[PDB]
Amino acid sequence: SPCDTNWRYYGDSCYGFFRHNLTWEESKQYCTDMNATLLKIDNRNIVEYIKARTHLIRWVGLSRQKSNEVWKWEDGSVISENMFEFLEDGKGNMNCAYFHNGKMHPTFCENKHYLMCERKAG
Repeated sequence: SPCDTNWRYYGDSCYGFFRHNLTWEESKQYCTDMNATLLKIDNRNIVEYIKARTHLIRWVGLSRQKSNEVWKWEDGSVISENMFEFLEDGKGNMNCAYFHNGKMHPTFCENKHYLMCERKAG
């Protein structure tokens, strides 16, 4: 495969799963330290791939800059309309999302969870 050891190739991306129990911001930093980014999930096929590759709660790259604002990926794009089916209930001041077993869940950014990162395949 085109991805380094501890990374997995799917579509056009390399995905890494890291059992570091960190806040969302700490997880962002962890990915940055590996020249990577928190995951973007932009279709059902990637939802299915990720849940087939991990069954622990892990942060993804979906967040809002402030309470009650729109949900965006790290690349600054708002979550696609098709992807709302995969975003579960939350409160207005839950501003970061994790992924677990096929669903994204809003929660408090200061909570600790494992993470995953993404790099473009080359």
